[PDB]
Amino acid sequence: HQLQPRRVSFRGSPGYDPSRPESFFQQSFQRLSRLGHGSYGEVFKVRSKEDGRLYAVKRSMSPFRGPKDRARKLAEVGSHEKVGQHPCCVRLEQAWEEGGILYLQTELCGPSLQQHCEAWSLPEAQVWGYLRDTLLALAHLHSQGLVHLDVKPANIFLGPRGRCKLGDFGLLVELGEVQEGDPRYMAPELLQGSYGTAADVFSLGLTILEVACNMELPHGGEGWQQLRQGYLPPEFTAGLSSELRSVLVMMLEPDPKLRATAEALLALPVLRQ
Ligand SMILES: Cc1ccc(O)c(C)c1-c1cc(-c2ccnc(N3CCCNCC3)c2)cc(C(N)=O)c1N
Repeated sequence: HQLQPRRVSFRGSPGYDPSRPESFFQQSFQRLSRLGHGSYGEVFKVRSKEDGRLYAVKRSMSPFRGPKDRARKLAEVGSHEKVGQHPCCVRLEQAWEEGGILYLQTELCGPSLQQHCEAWSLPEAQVWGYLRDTLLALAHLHSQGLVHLDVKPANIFLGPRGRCKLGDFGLLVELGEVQEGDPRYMAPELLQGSYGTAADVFSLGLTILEVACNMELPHGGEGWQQLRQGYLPPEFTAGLSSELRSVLVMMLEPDPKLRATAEALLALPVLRQ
């Protein structure tokens, strides 16, 4: 026998019938396509039986191994709930656990910035839009006392008319346990375990640099150090406007005390509206 699905929430069932053997995920949703799969889980585009609308659902790959594994996995939901509703953040609809598997249902977004780049050099007008939207997301996170420690192209998802939304909030920390971010985008102070609101501003700077120049960033070694000195190596700046370069260098200041804040960046004339 299997226990009924349980809602996961740190706040504290339309169409679903517990009498039938099918899971909540199978009874309550039509699976339309798989959007991703890896060690983090599988993500499906679905339509909801409850409201007829499209959503995305992420489910973990294997049943909880013990109480601590469960607690760590469920903690993603708590962090995502702290983000709540914001037009530049992936919105959580509901989360539940069944059969030792964790499910997060969110709004349905488009391809990641990584995918968008891979199937496109991006026009800079688009890049300015992604920078602005993700800056609005960071301003929101910081207001909630949250820092995203894995801002990267794969974690930003496109939306309507040039919009994008930041996601993957299992990598959020509060001002908690956290996994390792991608070294390519990591703020230099994190090497010493130091973090703050400045860290994801730096990561967003390299994120936008990478998508704007369409070149792989170094994961270590001299090249990694030379992106963390307060200048942009010419290797990465071919075709970048003077205006974009200047904003990126503000974001890439190695000293987190000196680095521009999200709000200061959003207040720049170039990032109006
Ligand atoms: C369902 C879900 C729950 C919580 C949450 O924070 C998010 C972002 C989602 C969510 C995830 C995905 C998706 C597609 C392919 N790969 C990934 N990853 C994992 C993140 C790290 N990068 C490695 C690849 C993620 C697509 C959408 C989407 N297109 O709607 C979506 N909503």
